[PDB]
Amino acid sequence: APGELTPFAAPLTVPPVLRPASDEVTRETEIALRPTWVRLHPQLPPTLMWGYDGQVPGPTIEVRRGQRVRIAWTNRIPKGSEYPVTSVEVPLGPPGTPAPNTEPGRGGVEPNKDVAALPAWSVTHLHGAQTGGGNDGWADNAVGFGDAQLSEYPNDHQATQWWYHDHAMNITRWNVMAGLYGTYLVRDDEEDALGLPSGDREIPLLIADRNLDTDEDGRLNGRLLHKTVIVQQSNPETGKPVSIPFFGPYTTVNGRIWPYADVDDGWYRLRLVNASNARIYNLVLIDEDDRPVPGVVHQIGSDGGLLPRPVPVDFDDTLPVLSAAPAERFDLLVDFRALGGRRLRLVDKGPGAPAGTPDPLGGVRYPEVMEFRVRETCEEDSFALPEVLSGSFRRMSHDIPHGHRLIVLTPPGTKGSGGHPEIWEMAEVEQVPAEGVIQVTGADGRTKTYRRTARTFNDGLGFTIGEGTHEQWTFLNLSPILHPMHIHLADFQVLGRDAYDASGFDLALGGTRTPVRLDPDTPVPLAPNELGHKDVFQVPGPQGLRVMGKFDGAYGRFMYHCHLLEHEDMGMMRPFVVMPPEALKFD
Amino acid sequence: APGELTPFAAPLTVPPVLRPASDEVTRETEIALRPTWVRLHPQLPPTLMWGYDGQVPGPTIEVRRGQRVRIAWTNRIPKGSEYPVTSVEVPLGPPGTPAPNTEPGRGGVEPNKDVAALPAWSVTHLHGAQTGGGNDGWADNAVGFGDAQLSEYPNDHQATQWWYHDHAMNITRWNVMAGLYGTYLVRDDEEDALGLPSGDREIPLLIADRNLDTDEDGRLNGRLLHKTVIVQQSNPETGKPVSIPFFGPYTTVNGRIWPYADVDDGWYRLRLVNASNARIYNLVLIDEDDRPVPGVVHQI
Ligand SMILES: [Cu+2]
Ligand SMILES: [Cu+2]
Ligand SMILES: [Cu+2]
Ligand SMILES: [Cu+2]
Repeated sequence: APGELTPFAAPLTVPPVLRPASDEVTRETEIALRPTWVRLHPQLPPTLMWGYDGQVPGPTIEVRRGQRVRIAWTNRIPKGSEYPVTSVEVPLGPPGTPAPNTEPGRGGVEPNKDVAALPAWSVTHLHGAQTGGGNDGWADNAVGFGDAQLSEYPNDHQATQWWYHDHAMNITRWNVMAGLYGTYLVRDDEEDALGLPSGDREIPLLIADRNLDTDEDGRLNGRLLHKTVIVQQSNPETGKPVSIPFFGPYTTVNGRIWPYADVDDGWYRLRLVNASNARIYNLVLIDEDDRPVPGVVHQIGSDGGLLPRPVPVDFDDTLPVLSAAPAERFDLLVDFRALGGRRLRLVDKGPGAPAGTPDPLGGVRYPEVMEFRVRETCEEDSFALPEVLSGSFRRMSHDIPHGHRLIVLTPPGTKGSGGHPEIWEMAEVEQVPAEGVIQVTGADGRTKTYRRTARTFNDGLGFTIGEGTHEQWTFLNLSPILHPMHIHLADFQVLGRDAYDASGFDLALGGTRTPVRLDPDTPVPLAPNELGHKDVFQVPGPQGLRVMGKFDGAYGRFMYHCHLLEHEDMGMMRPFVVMPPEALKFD
Repeated sequence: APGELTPFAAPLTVPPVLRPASDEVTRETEIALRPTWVRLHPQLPPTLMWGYDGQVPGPTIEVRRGQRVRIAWTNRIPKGSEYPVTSVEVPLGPPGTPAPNTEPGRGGVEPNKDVAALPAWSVTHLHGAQTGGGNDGWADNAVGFGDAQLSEYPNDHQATQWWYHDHAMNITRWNVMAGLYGTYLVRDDEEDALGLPSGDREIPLLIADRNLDTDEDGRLNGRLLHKTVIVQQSNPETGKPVSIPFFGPYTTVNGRIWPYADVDDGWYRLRLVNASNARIYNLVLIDEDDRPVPGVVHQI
């Protein structure tokens, strides 16, 4: 239409590669945060962003397992710099019409001045890294211009895809959107012996949705626009309006809106991460006629490394979409051998229309993510994918002695919560229907009682954990909304999912009237791609999720939280501490 | 058949060549034992092994008769390392059917926990070598992580093929299987004067049979499996069961199951050693119709 960007007008780029490992461990690699001008699209003007080394995404850091590395994340954004991200909250639109976050522009609403007034204040978190809390990017310890955050990463972890981004307390949703994100690949001998496509044929893909502001006649102007929609104008408990997380109509891949990539008719490896604030990409690979393309994509790794077996992603009805929530990583082989001279598209699928078809109304006005243009060669790729991938993979057993956490996730309108969803840490009991008490009727048909002991980031510490121990964490989502939960430090495995009836939960009370009931005639199968190592799993509701993990290889104070950046900036986050068992004896 | 490897799917490799002779005899060549992942077959995942210089087979050492050589066989396998070889003993199975050592997997049986607890404890024996007992790899004198066994080999012996391998007291059967073997060639003027095929045309072949573990659905998982068969469950004299030696279904040549080798229509020299625990290979050269080929092989 008039005023729309043409998809696939510009080629894909990849961030420059950084290899920081050296003989001299005391010689840090400075990674300087600097303002930079970014061409999102040939049809836009340049866009002001903040980049690690002036690049968006940041450089792709590459290391080998065991190579000890030191990085100085160094704020070089001058005092007085314009804040790259304009922020607005806008009214709801007419019902049954596309929400305003399906559109650019502010619709008359004034940029929020308090965001405009943000100085550069940043802390970098290497998401997925096994490293002590002093290295982790703790949210309060963001630094201003001239100052550094120093991180050691021992990198004593199997080959995987990590990624790094701003984590500044309360403002992570803006800082990350400004451009502070990048990926970080660890290599090892096990991965090497797989003989995976590499060099030219290994492509990091950092995808993120954006919105843009518009000029006064409605022309897009390239300015980053964090636009949310108000679902409650005035919250009964507080003064304040209440808004949903960020979703935008434009999809960026490696810092470009809707790029194309020229590839050969061979095997390729994609290191995919969703770096979006909140959007879940339900990805489908489709051909010129919008037909999903089976038998071509294979998932081979996940957050924490190689899967035990490759998972076919055939966009059939065993896995119709590859669902990628914020912060999740997918190690994908795609096999273009039979596809020379073809053009294929990765698209976000809307719930209300086929893959490839706009569904503005399902939150996907523009399906396009990126295009592959496959050149016919006369070459023969004999790459072999084995049926078992990793010989190192050992399945997590519930038989290993472990401790237990229950984390309840609550509906937004819950009592005492100011209209926001929350993390509630729960402790079991051994004054029935009361505030902060939740009963649960388990599978075995019996009922336990739990009390709420923390509801927000700054409540007193709940989880203190001996280094080297295993713990099973249950996330019990009592709401209809999906929270991609993330735990710093550790690798976990998914043990089980169960559906619940949660209509026993009284929002106005903030407790159960009648118990939350496991619902055993709704099986929730595990996704076929979540049986490896994960550190950020999706938790729909009403449901419960069982993960297990070894808290291993480092110490300190760490975070777990929701990875919708808006919910994270609004209290949906908790600390935990990992100490030597021997220091645990002193409390 | 479903779940079977395709023979001849990957090319033969040869260990890298090592040439330790030097003008300063007091400068040892360090040969460090390390964990390594090796791809036995394209249809398998990578396999955990222990290798001399991270190589399985270890490097082909080459020396001339009279070149005095000192080697520090140096344990660099980190403490806490997973032991690479899984050990089980399984019951007989029905008479007139293939023995269980004919099949991959453990069947029901538990990995032996004592073998799984082994730390890396190795001593290296140069099999063939004429050198004093101090150098020969006495079996009790295995070394743990961070230490070395030092060996002088005067190499005063006519040209031949020797081979080297772990010789650790009581655990040799697992250590060698873990990957600790390689070959060692001595050259001299007499063999040189025969002008034998050399370079590209001399190929060491270290053959060894192996067994592998399976997952629950019975897929091969690349994990080294030392699986022996119980022939007497309770020996009258001792508490304990008695099992036969190791035999396994897969043949590796230079660390690859059933490789192929591209050669020219010319004379080749093969330096063949059987590094198996126990299997005696009864070797036949056959053609595409399975006919044995006469007039082609000569042992020298
Ligand atoms: Cu993290
Ligand atoms: Cu449990
Ligand atoms: Cu959330
Ligand atoms: Cu001997």
